[PDB]
Amino acid sequence: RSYPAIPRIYAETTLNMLLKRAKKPRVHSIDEYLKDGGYQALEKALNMSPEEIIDWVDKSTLRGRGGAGFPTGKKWKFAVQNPGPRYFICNADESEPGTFKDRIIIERDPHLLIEGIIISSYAIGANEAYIYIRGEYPAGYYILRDAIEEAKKKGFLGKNILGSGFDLEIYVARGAGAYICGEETALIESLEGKRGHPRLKPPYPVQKGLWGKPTVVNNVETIANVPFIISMGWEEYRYIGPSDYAGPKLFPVSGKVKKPGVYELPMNTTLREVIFKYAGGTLGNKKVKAVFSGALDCFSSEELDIPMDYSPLGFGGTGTVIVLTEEDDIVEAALKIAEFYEHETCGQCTPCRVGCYEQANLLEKIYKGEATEQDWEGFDFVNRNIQPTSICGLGAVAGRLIRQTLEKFPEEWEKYRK
Amino acid sequence: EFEFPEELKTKLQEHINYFPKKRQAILLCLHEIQNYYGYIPPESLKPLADMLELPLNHVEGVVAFYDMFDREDKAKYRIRVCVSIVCHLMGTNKLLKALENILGIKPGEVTPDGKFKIVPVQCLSACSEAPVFMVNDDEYKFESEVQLNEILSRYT
Ligand SMILES: NC(=O)C1=CN([C@@H]2O[C@H](COP(=O)(O)OP(=O)(O)OC[C@H]3O[C@@H](n4cnc5c(N)ncnc54)[C@H](O)[C@@H]3O)[C@@H](O)[C@H]2O)C=CC1
Ligand SMILES: Cc1cc2nc3c(=O)[nH]c(=O)nc-3n(C[C@H](O)[C@H](O)[C@H](O)COP(=O)(O)O)c2cc1C
Ligand code: SF4
Ligand code: FES
Ligand code: NA
Ligand code: NA
Repeated sequence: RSYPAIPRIYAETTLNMLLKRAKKPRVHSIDEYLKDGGYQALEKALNMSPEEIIDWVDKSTLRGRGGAGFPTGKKWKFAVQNPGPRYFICNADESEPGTFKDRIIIERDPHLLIEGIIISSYAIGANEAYIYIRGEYPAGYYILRDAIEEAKKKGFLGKNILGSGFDLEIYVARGAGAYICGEETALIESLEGKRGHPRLKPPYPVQKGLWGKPTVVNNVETIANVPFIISMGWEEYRYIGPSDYAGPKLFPVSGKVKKPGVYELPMNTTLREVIFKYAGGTLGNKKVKAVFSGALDCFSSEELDIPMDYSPLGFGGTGTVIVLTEEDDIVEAALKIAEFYEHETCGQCTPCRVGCYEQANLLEKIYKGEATEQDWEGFDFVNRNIQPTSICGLGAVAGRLIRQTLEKFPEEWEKYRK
Repeated sequence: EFEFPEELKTKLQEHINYFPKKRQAILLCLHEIQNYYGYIPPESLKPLADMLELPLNHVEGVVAFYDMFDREDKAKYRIRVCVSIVCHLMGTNKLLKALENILGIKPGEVTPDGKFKIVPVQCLSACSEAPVFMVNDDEYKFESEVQLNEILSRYT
């Protein structure tokens, strides 16, 4: 059938793994996927024990591509020490500013994700899996529903998959406008038919998740790695990039670059190489002022030689690279980040509820030159005090990027204070 | 007594039968109701609650929480305009100016015929193609007023 219109995001790969098909901006259906040896990794996996698959994913060094970089095998190991039934959830809520890596897998190579979900579900003994896709990805939703029906038709889903005795159904749930529903516990609340309110952790989902049962939540990009780990073996997968942070990674690059789009690169690539070697440098060859790692971190032009890995001194996060050049106003940019957190706090925690609101409200007065001395001191205090009592990552980081701009661009902030 | 037209009720029942538990279908049902009516009619929520076997206050709270649902304004076509960091940097204001020149409306307003509503939204995750907008389920990069006019002419 025909799907809703999708912008043709540029995609480029040095590894030809996650973007082998998804580098071409169109739906790749099951026949094209099968021609490339698709679903042969699933056949291999179903002839391995669940425990063996967990061991391979562990030894691969695969880390959570959702942005936190939690070791995937170790997450699965926590889940399977708890009695069943267990649930597998694919997180397709992708809503971080500048982050469009997951959608190109979903919309162009949905069978890569589906194969990954089936192998992961078998690995943790889940007979029910969910894809939670944000409401603003309607094309992704229809493409996944159609792809799941293709997989059923070819016997990759349903009861007794390929005589293995393993049963799996994959349900596709849609979001309805909330960034917070990507937080794994808020996602689970939404799947249960409720408001997306994060739960106090611990427990983690692997202990108590969907209907209080052991639940693994993994990001689209994380799951898309699983067929490669099985197909190549964990040893060969570890040859890709540095041996401590191995495998392909997708880098969504936007803002003031000549070639904005998604780059599949190894994680030993530097931020400078992403911008200048791959994304074609800056618009008008203007100097880089800052890189926003989505709404999480602000890196200065002095921090471009860092690796794009999950190391303490690495870029980390989603791999999201928003480039600002010498003429972009950092305070204007900080206001947009404040406006984002204002719009998305669920309001359960008092300092998050009031802090996200006041940070945006006061920074708007500062930007428009209407801020009193008390508004200035108020903004500083509020920015430092969103995190206290917070029960999820939103309250923990709502002031983080803005604080980094106050520390790294004091000259620009001072201009506004006058 | 408010009643769902049979063609809508059939779709809602399909959503409710899809998941292992009825209450999991709540967001797919509300998407379906908004698609049918051009908004969520307040009167629709009691019968939906009955079909989901949930309290009415549960359903009302869900409609209030999720930003895509609109109980205020009927609109045939929702023009979702990204107002987040990357689209702002790359020309959200040029897109909004072009929309005002063509349709005569600003963010939050509906055209007098009820055809178009401009809905300001957070990052639509198509940031490389900034500035981004949707027309219902269709998503586009804004290039210019002449290009936007051609796109909007396809929605009748
Ligand atoms: N991709 C996107 O669009 C978005 C991505 N994010 C990312 O979300 C990240 C924060 O996510 P969180 O889930 O709060 O991070 P986290 O570090 O608290 O947890 C990461 C994962 O590891 C698991 N985990 C952590 N400690 C564990 C333990 N002791 N036992 C078992 N499992 C454990 C969690 O359950 C979760 O699945 C940020 O780094 C940000 O980059 C945020 C918003 C949107
Ligand atoms: C406010 C908030 C929003 C999040 N949104 C997403 C999202 O859209 N997609 C995602 O995969 N993870 C998101 N996460 C991270 C998840 O909670 C979780 O860490 C991740 O889905 C686990 O998968 P991974 O280990 O494969 O990265 C979000 C976290 C927070 C705090
Ligand atoms: S920290 Fe903020 S977003 Fe997270 S649960 Fe608390 S109020 Fe909600
Ligand atoms: S900032 Fe507009 S689509 Fe991401
Ligand atoms: Na095809
Ligand atoms: Na796409």
